[PDB]
Amino acid sequence: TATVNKADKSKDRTYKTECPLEFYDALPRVGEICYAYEIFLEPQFESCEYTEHMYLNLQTPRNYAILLRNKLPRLAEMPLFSNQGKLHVRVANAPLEVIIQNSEQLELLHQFHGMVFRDILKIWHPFFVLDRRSKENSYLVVPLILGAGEQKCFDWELMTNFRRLPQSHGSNVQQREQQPAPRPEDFEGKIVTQWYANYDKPMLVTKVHRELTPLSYMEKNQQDKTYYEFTMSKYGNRIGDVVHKDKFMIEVRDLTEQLTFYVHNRGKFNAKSKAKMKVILIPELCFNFNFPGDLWLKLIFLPSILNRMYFLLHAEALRKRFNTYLNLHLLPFNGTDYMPRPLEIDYSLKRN
Amino acid sequence: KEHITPAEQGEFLAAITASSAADVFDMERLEILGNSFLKLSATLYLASK
Amino acid sequence: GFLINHYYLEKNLGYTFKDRRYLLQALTHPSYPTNRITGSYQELEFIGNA
Amino acid sequence: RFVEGCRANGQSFYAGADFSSEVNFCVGLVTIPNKVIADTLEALLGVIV
Repeated sequence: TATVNKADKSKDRTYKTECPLEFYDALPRVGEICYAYEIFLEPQFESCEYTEHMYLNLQTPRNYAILLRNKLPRLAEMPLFSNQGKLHVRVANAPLEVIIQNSEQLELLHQFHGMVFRDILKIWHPFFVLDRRSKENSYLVVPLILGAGEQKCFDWELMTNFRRLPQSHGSNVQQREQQPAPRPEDFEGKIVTQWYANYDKPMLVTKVHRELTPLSYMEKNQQDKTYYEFTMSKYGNRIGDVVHKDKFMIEVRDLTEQLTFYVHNRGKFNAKSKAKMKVILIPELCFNFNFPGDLWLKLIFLPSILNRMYFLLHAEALRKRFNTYLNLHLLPFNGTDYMPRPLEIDYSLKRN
Repeated sequence: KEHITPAEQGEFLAAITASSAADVFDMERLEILGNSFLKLSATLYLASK
Repeated sequence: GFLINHYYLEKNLGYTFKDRRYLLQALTHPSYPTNRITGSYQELEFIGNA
Repeated sequence: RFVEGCRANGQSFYAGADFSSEVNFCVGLVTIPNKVIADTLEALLGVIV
């Protein structure tokens, strides 16, 4: 009846958000059954020279999962958009049922879960703290490795090794003589960063060129220039010199900084031009983590998957709630045997 | 009833997500049909009552 | 609602208050608009000086 | 030291703009325009239809 409020048409309000009931109090506990849901990322783009690394690595069976006290419901296939092309994501409907029987094991799990965010994804903030209250939005992320047979088990060794990413540090020549010589096997499929340059960002080594070696001419645009003298001309004042001048070489590809892969990265990239600046790096001068590349790649997207999963669970809760209200739940289509269909790109939208 | 179809979870996800969150899918297309339905149902209810 | 870290301030001062409104008044600079329940510090300051 | 910093920040400006505006998420709060809230109901009706 009051006529007053027909003046302010564009008001807004503040709201207390809540997590899906599944995500609430989902913290695993010792001596209790916990469920892990493997994450599978199916690239759709065709293999080519430029996108070879992503395609090959993302299809590796070294995936991770999400650990919860509660059983999750079936979740629809999910589209994601990387620089290499579209990505299809699905969550295993069959949980991997495990139980934790040692407090320290849980501690290691949580420590790795913290580490990935704190360092690998760099989502940390100075005021963040590891949560142990087992309350809203309390679930863990654990890597998985093939165990006995087709069954997969927790990557205990990777976690206990990588509690916190080691700090990348260089070495002068004097400490470089007696340092053990690098082995190609120690680098293949690993994660490496170049400490001599100001480039402190992690990046991946694709393949090692054993046949290649320093002092060799550039294959393009620098047939008068070699790796040795060119690296000198660039950062000799920073490296000093190079040892093992004859040993193997490594070929690396940088990792995208983006974390939001929802919207197609529409744009012109000039694949030939961007790939023209081929980079081959001296194994010794680049700090070498022991982390596997494929898991790092599959963890790059983790925030987007987690976010979408959030609202997917919300939507599922609404779906079940409505279907129950209308008494349509008992229908075979909506029964326990529901098979969610893949999400569909709304191509009609301007940004698709 | 033979043409009934399940209420897809992705459809509800599109409904819940707004346009502010720059997602690949949004709510407007479902919102238009919902608006028409709401107007129709309101009209019919009021007239019957 | 205004004596946040009340315990901390009392520990630093070295006294424990039974009635806190006096401390609130003491900490009430005149410019502060919201406080309605007490006058500014000036009244207390006048006696405290002497 | 944190509560001291809090009072100092307030000492600059209490009455007006909410200083939480850029950190609302940390406490699970969010502000939404009324338009979006109205639209989502209609979208749900549309999908159910």
